[PDB]
Amino acid sequence: NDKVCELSLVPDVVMTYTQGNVLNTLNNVNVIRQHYTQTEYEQNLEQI
Amino acid sequence: RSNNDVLATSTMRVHAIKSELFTQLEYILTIGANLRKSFGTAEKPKFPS
Repeated sequence: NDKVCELSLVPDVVMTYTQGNVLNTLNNVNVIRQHYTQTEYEQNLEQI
Repeated sequence: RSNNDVLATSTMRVHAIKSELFTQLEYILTIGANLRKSFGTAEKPKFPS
């Protein structure tokens, strides 16, 4: 109405929960694309 | 070992080389004359089969 509007929401789960070092401690994950540290890059260099 | 059940791969390279080298030779002289008997001489020439 003239005086009160409604907001539909969906939570940014990414933003909310992932800050800092969290992601880098998960283990036994099947990764699918990522960027590599110099070291891990040299290792995958042939593949790329 | 034979099926197509395996993960895509793209990264073969020459990993290692072994070599059997021929490192000493031997020679076979093959002419059509019996060297092991008498030749004659420049004008008395013997031609041994």
